[PDB]
Amino acid sequence: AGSQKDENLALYVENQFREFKLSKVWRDQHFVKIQVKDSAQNSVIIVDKNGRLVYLVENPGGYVAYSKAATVTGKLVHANFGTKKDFEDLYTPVNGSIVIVRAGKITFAEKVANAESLNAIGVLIYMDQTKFPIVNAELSFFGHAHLGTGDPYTPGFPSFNHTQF
Amino acid sequence: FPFLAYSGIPAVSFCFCEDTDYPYLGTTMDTYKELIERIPELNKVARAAAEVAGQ
Amino acid sequence: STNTTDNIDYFDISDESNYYLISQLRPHFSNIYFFDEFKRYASYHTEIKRYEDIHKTKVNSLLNEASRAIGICNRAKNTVKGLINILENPQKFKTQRESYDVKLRQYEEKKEAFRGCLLNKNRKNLDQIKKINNEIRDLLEKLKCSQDCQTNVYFDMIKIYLVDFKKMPYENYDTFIKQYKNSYLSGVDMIRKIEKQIDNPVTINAIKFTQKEMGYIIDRFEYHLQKVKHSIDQVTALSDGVKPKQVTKNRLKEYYFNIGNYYSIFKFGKDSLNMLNKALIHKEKIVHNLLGELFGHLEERISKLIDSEYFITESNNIISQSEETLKLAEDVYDKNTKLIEDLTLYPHLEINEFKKDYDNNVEDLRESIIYIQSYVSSIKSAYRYNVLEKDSVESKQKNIPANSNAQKKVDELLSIIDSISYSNFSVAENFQKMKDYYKEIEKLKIKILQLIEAIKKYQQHVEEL
Ligand SMILES: *[C@@H]1O[C@H](CO)[C@@H](O[C@@H]2O[C@H](CO)[C@@H](O)[C@H](O)[C@H]2NC(C)=O)[C@H](O)[C@H]1NC(C)=O
Ligand SMILES: *[C@@H]1O[C@H](CO)[C@@H](O)[C@H](O)[C@H]1NC(C)=O
Ligand SMILES: [Ca+2]
Repeated sequence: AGSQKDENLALYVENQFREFKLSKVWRDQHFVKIQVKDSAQNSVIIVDKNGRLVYLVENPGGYVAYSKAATVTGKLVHANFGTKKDFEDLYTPVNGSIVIVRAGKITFAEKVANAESLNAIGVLIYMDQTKFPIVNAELSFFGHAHLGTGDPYTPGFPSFNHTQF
Repeated sequence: FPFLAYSGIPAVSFCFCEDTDYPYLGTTMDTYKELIERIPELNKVARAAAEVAGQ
Repeated sequence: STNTTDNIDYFDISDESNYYLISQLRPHFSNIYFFDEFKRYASYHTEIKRYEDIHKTKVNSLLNEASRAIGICNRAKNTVKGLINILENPQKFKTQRESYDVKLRQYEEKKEAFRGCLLNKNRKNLDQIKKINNEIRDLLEKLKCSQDCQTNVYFDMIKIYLVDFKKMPYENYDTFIKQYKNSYLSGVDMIRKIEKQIDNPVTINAIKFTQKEMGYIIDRFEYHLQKVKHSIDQVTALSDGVKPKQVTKNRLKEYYFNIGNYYSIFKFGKDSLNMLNKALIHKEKIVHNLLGELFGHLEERISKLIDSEYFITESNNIISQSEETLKLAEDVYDKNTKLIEDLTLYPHLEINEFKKDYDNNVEDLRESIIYIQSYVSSIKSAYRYNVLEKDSVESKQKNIPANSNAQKKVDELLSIIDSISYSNFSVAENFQKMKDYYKEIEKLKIKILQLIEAIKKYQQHVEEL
């Protein structure tokens, strides 16, 4: 959104609605706040207890919208999908520990919402093969993490240029 | 969802969906090549979905 | 092989009021067929005898004078002939010095100069057709029957005229033009995609021009076929039918004049549909024999896109270098793997700050080597997930119709180029991963040598103690 190719496609569609002889064709633009990748990489990287030798797993090509700019260490604990039923079915205590979940059956934002209510620090989301059968194991993806909808930095009122933000 | 729940407009959505959900849907491999590999007859199905929205 | 067009005469022009259409087939108007229908109407009334004397002089003047006037506009047809033939081929434009955008403007000026010739030499004859039509009205005034007029000739002329309707084929023209127009819009959509990859400017201008003329002939085909189907629909719509035993004289004149004009539309339609049918099939075969010069200039573009756009020659070098780095590190531990066993047996009875350095560095060395082997496995896994993609495009380029007739094979080749275009992001990010893991193999490559230096310092200090 907001890229140049979006605006070229919008000029193409807005040309088509003129060429098909619609009764009236109109455009409506407004300014929003999204989140995009930084020029520095974000990584997930195994730390030994010694603090001496440091091993890395991936520089993920895909990112999550509306996350926080941070960096943390700690224990990792598997959770099924991040249902609230899952977190209350677990044996290991959740708090103070990064979690991993599998994508599917719930929006990303409710996974992060439940893992935030149980006081965890980190969330890593992946795709297993059983729910998602594919061949290419080195593949990345995308999701918004905002619970609720709309541009979050203007809730309730619209994001035009009359609000002065 | 914001038409139904926030505004109060009756909203409707539909899909011809296989039992397991579509694998590469928010993905860098979502493209027309692998799409026509999954669905071998895309023209007829798109004809059906446009027919339903026409009704 | 045929690279030229012999018959050009599909050009036509209509009046400013759009009332009359001129054609380059004889009898060059629709109204002569109406007049030949009005002979067969005048044979059934004994009142109108003078039509057979007047209309011979009138329509003989019209046919001789009309064919004369086209004989005046022959000379511009010869120049537009040479201009189509020179502008259309690559060899004739190759022997012609002027540029293509230069010569196409000459094509426009000679084109509407030609159609301007034809209309400007029939301007008088349209007024002539008005005058003869007024004479048909005047002779139809002379009918004796004032108020109760049959309507016995009319219902039968719909029958004999309906036999002339059942003679003509209609279905083949409709199915033909729908299939053909589908192939046309597929072709025009195809050239826009094909003119971005391939170098040559000449053949691509030939194909763009021939698709322009092809579009004109498709338009005239739709027009004349539309008037034929509307004429048949109105006449058979009158064959339900309303059945008066008697009508007014001017009502009867409105009837015979009415469906007589429908005979003029139909009989004027059949030969025009024949000529345009020949035109679309011929121009179609010209376009196919133009794409036959293009596919060989496209195949090398596929065989140039594969090897450079799947990043294979660079990635194989990365895996080769990291492999040689692993053999270097395991070579050094192959060198001193006994020397660790010399430097474990001594110190365990003394001032042990020194094991805190030693088993530190030994665990660092072991876990570093295992880290490098896991790195090599990750990079080769990425490589397999790239070469699977390249192999799949090779399997799509191997299987082709042979047995591909016509232009479908060039659409297969363009679909393979799109099949290399739809898969760029996966290979890009995958190759970026290969770069990352190689960088960190460099970092462990310097770290392992610092470790071996620390092991040597351990050895000489154990020798000191
Ligand atoms: C609407 O608001 C936007 C957001 O500030 C304005 O766009 C910016 O204008 C400033 C100064 O003209 C420049 O930094 C850029 O042109 C815009 N910034 C970005 C990040 O896009 C815009 O000018 C406002 N519209 C009006 C009419 O004032
Ligand atoms: C929260 O996490 C810490 C981790 O050190 C743990 O010791 C503690 O018991 C947890 N809180 C509760 C209430 O269990
Ligand atoms: Ca808002």
